[PDB]
Amino acid sequence: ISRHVAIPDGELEITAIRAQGAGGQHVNKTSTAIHLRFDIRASSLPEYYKERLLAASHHLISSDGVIVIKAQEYRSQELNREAALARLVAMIKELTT
Amino acid sequence: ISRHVAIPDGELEITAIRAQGAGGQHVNKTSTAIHLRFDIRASSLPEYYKERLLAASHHLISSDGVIVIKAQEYRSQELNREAALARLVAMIKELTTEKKARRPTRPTRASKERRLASKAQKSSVKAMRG
Amino acid sequence: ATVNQLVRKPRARKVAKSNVPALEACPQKRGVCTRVYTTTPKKPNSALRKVCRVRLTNGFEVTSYIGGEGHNLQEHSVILIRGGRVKDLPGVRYHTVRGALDCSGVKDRKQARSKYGVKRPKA
RNA sequence: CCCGCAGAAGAAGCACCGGCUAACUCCGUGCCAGCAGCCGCGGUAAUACGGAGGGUGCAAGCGUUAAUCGGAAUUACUGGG
RNA sequence: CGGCCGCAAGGUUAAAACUCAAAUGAAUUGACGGGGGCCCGCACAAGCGGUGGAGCAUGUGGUUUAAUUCGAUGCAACGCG
RNA sequence: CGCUUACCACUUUGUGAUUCAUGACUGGGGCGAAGUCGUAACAAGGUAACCGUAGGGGAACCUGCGGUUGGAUCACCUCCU
RNA sequence: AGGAGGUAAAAAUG
Repeated sequence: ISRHVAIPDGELEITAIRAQGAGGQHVNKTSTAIHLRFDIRASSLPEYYKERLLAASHHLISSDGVIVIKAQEYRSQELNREAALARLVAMIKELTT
Repeated sequence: ISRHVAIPDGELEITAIRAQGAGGQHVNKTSTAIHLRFDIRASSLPEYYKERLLAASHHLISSDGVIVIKAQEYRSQELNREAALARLVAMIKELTTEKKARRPTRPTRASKERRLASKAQKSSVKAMRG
Repeated sequence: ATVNQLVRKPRARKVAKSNVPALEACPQKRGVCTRVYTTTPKKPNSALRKVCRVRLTNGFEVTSYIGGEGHNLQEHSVILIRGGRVKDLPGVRYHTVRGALDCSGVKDRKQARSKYGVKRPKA
């Protein structure tokens, strides 16, 4: 009737960088395995989604629209990416639909 | 993300039947342009959603799933097409919203205050033998 | 004393409430044991205790805590029950006996082995 | 029931051990797993959770559940406010 | 809930299931009051000389940066370690 | 013997009483949780509070009328004998 | 010692 696709864009940062929170001494220096991403704002999702998500006070995002999601509750990186990706699937459409 | 309404041409049977209501002799002779749909469940293709569009009860769709929309407001056949084409999208995509909610709730800051509390009540249970 | 008030209104043999609304004087009752879940206790504690609602064969739709380790029950799994409450989960006043026709015990609980309907290891 | 054979041969586990209410330490997991009739025990040093050692109670029976009475002078005429 | 009464709002009579193992009374103690008493301290009153305005030295925040080490950061941190 | 009068159980039907399950949906209560924001109530709680009655209001509650204490507070200054 | 009379300003919130 109307083919809607939840396709993963290429304009998102898959970088295994530092986690944010607590954890003793490992959280202050190293902090790997936690997918802290950035969904570059001036890119695709043609202006309809970009500024639509910016006119709303939200957590786990930047002030510019480079959404910074933290994926913590998963042990393997295959599932930690799923924690990061699946959150964005629900996150962007939350401020869209 | 990438949204372009499909609604397959050559897959949707459109039936033009007469209208209903008041309005003179105009409403009962050349008001056959009014539209009534015919969207069978056999043109599914998601494999899982169309059956979830059939099981959950709602109108516009019978007990078999041949989805019909008898639009009676317009005077042209053109407006009957697009208005009936929008509701088919407005029913199916609205009903296919099978919310992947989530859970749960397990006390995580209760026992950082609750824990020190009861153990401090140990002095309350010292009113005995020494 | 007010004996004239007593000759009219006698000494009421006050009947107390029951802690087991299953059936009158029943030692046990067979339950259809439905909808398995796990909920949190109250102010005294905090844990993830396995519990189960009980569709009774006398007609009741009650609740019961599953005191045990081995999960040998599901959607139906018709079991038996013994009275008594847990005092820590607000609402439960029964117990899932770990020795029913359906529910067996847990292996390797040597100390006080008659507990949880565990069969005594002859080894 | 009595006489003879008669290798101890064929004949012991259950609950509980913080207090109430007789009986202690150690190890493993960490308000997690679980326990209980009551108060409650468990946040890496648990006499209360699980096991081991030992102890206590009882005995071919022992605990658990349920019901009645006493406990309960918490229906009090006996015998309360 | 039912009965009774009322123009109505309601009144009178009067439960149960369920849920907790506490609720409550008395008096005792610290604290606060733009509450009072009594009393002290440069607290005020009576006077003197300074800060704030200017320049300079130093410390902190903020900012910036490859780093501008870290901690203290109401009285009782800021010429402090 | 046959026939028939009266009485009567059962059944059927009309119309009520009462009682027991179930009923989409909806209201009130408790509990855990304690996510939210409020900080009512308690020192006179920064407006003393409680009871009855009436109105208002997002919530604790507010306000008018009457009653109770299960509420406080009694110094200096000026003057006089 | 008894007794009469006089006397005072508002200010929210953790």
